[PDB]
Amino acid sequence: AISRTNENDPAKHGDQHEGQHYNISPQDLETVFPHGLPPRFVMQVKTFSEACLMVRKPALELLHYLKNTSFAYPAIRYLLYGEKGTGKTLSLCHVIHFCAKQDWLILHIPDAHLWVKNCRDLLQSSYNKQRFDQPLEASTWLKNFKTTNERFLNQIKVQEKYVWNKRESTEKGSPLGEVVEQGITRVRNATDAVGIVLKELKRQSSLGMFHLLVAVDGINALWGRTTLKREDKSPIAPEELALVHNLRKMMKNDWHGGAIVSALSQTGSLFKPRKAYLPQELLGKEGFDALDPFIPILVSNYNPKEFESCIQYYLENNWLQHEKAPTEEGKKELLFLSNANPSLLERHCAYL
Amino acid sequence: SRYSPEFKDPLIDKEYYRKPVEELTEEEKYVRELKKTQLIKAAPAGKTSSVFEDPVISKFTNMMMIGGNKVLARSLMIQTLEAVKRKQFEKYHAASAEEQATIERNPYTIFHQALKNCEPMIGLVPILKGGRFYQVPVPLPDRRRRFLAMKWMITECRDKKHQRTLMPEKLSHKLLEAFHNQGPVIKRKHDLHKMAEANRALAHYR
Amino acid sequence: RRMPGQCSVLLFPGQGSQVVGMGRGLLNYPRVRELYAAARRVLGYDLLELSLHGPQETLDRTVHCQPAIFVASLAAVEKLHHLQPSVIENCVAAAGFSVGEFAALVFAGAMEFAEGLYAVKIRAEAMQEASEAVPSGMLSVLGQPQSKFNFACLEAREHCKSLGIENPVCEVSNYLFPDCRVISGHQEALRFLQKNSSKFHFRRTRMLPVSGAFHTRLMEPAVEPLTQALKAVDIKKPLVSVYSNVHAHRYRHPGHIHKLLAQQLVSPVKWEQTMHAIYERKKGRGFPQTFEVGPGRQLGAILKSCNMQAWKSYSAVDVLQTLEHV
Amino acid sequence: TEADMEEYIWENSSSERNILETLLQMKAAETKEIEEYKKSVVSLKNEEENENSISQYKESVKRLLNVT
Ligand SMILES: Nc1ncnc2c1ncn2[C@@H]1O[C@H](COP(=O)(O)OP(=O)(O)OP(=O)(O)O)[C@@H](O)[C@H]1O
Ligand SMILES: Nc1nc2c(ncn2[C@@H]2O[C@H](COP(=O)(O)OP(=O)(O)O)[C@@H](O)[C@H]2O)c(=O)[nH]1
Ligand SMILES: [Mg+2]
Repeated sequence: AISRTNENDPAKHGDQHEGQHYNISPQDLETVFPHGLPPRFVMQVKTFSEACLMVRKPALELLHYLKNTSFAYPAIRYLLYGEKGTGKTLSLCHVIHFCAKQDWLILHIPDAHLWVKNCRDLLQSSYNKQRFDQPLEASTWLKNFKTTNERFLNQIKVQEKYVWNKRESTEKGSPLGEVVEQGITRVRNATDAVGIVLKELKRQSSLGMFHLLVAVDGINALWGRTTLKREDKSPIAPEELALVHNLRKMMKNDWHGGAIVSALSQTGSLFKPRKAYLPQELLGKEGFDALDPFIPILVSNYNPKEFESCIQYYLENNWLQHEKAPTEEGKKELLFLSNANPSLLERHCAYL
Repeated sequence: SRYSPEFKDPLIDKEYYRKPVEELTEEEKYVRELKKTQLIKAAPAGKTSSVFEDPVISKFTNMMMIGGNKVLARSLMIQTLEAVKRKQFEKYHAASAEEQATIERNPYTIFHQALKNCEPMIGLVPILKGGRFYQVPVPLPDRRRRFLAMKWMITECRDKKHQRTLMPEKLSHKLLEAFHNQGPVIKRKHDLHKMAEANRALAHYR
Repeated sequence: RRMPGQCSVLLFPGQGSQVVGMGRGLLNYPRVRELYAAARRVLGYDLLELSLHGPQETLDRTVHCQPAIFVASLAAVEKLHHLQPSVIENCVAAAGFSVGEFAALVFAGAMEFAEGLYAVKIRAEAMQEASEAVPSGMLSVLGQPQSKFNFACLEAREHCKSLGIENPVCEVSNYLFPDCRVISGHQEALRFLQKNSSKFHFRRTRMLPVSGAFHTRLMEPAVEPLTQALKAVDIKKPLVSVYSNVHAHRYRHPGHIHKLLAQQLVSPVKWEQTMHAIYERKKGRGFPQTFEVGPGRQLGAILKSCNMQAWKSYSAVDVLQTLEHV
Repeated sequence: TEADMEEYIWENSSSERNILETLLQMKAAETKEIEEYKKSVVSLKNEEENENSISQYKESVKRLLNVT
């Protein structure tokens, strides 16, 4: 198994593990990643009965940056960018898995594009009458946030009295889980419950109680355009959504004790051409100004070592059934047809 | 046609050309020399020297195509292949140790065998001689039955009774049913073989 | 001249679209509270409370559903005017189903609120009495290409003649969209059709939750009352093109609405013909915007069945909730 | 209008404000770097955005934020 590595601990991966696949346990799968993994990688996990991620240079560099991070300085913004289907989402997943094993508090947004398109229950906030709530999108995220960080929900406690309604309020000193529960039980207060959580996590992390990771995939949605409409068929701006408005505060480096990691995505983006992948093109002027200063990290296609190791992994899982696939000519043909693009290679190998 | 009669169809077979000259027969040597003089048509978009090329699946894709939308037809074909592959892998993971040796996981093998299991060798030919139509048995050529298997599979998958079930999912189910000599296409083959046996006395009209 | 795409057509629903909670999302909008106050003044009971919070059984009653739909439709018109002034300004056609006709005229300036509501009230009461007179009902039938409707109605009448009743009634009452109709008449005929659907080639059959057989001669006793109530009312010329249900064409001269609104009571509803008359055009040419001002989304589904391309530009006014608190 | 004008001025800009705030916070927690940072920002804002400019900006930001 030249394409596998026995070191299943993300804190010990280095340049010598590049091109090798490490296994994520089912416990880690269900806890760390209820929602993170790409939809077409979950099919591979279900079919192979195992989740294995290749160790690549982008993830290694971003892990070396997070191992030497000073928690006294303001949080640093890391932005993964690259062409379509180059593996930036799975690099972010690798970094999230590294951070989870070191008892970090994980704030993982699997896809921020879902909050700016195709919303059927759009409401108007009682907290601020000029903003809109998205109870279905907020309550869905709250459940998975509870799943990922169930341990800390009782250790972390609020420092304010939050008033859900005249009858119900969360008193100072109650565990944060209660707030999450109030968002999970009554969807009407789900969006209000998300922001409070962020407001707490950004504050308490500054005090030094815990280390916080903000993992936002498809971050370019926040400073773009929405396809949501009012009842008068007028357009709605992203800042008019409370869910989007509160998540922008987390991207600002006005807090310390954590790191901000993000990944761009044109897939699912609104009003962007298919070939736009660079930071400014996808973010916009406003997005670049918001994230600036930030560290961009490039994710590229497979190099020959990574391509050979991925094909060996698929062969070890007996996933290439064509008789000419294991041969060398078939490998050259796959290399040319995919051009070493991970997503195209996976899709081509799916039906062979 | 925009090609003159002199133009000949191209031969895309890659290993044919690498044949050593020693192996060439005098007739094969002669035809190889003759092709030098002939004019050759441009190779059409489609077939290629790829080792993954499959003419049967290409013909199936062309037969599914509607309105020249070949991208959608190939998408449906690859989705069906992937669905069959995933279903067989799921059935393989849940099988006993001795049952895993008889579970085929190659979607191409399943596709070819399922189509071969539906090929009819005898058919009928409507022939009205005495003022009344008479269906007479006739042996089917190989191309005819290869076409009929594909046509029956596609028509069965196009039935409106399958409400909102997407074409890849229906086609994978029908292919896996025909792989095991089951389903309505195998029954359509059997009902043709039976209805042609019920009229073996009409072969004298041929 | 205006091009199709900035113009608008307003469709008014009919009986069967009532729902508990109807009216919420329109009250805070301008002029709706006054309309419901006028409804209280004319009717004699609180329509607002019944529409908002009702058992749904008092609301499904014929005497209560139709006025509720009327007032809800006009309140939705007010809401649409508040949200989108241009849509109401750029209106080309209007059409109502059975009782929404009375709404469309009131929207088109051929009638005022009080007279229209009085007409709707007397209509509902007389129709309830007529339904009480003889047992009857309405059955939605979705046929297939081999379905013969007049034929099946013929055997449905033969059954009741064999049982023995004076002039059994069973005829098509509504043409909604291709191969789907609503039959109306005695419950025995409808049961015969339901139990012989397979012979009659009816894919689906669903008894409507209505009091009696509307749009048939059985409703004749309800004609004379309504006429009198319409006699006092001075119907003006509609400002927009209001389409009829008796013959599915635009009302031309105001002096003929008086008798057409009474013939509509005992004539089949030509909804498919109206949809054709409003949306028929050559392939490729643009369609106008369509707004269903009123409860429910049934007209949306009917338009989808009739014209997909016209349905592409269809939207419904929400009468159950409002996104923003005006 | 600034859009009509063909120049992004780094002076009194959001990039300058953000980097000033970040460096003040770093000093509280505890130039040619700022020159190269503003050069990279002006390039990315006015000229065409390529991966070479992106890498130059990355290096400038890393040097300013003490990331190695
Ligand atoms: N590190 C990796 N380990 C295993 N498979 C990988 C890895 N990176 C990429 N792949 C393969 O590539 C596919 C696409 O990867 P991924 O979803 O991360 O792409 P992406 O660059 O984030 O895409 P997009 O631009 O569409 O958002 C994955 O489903 C998997 O098949
Ligand atoms: N229901 C409820 N939500 C609250 C309350 N306080 C804060 N929130 C929510 O949690 C988020 C915290 O963000 P915040 O610091 O207050 O920024 P702000 O909205 O501009 O005032 C807010 O956007 C609110 O949506 C509260 O007392 N009751
Ligand atoms: Mg991605």
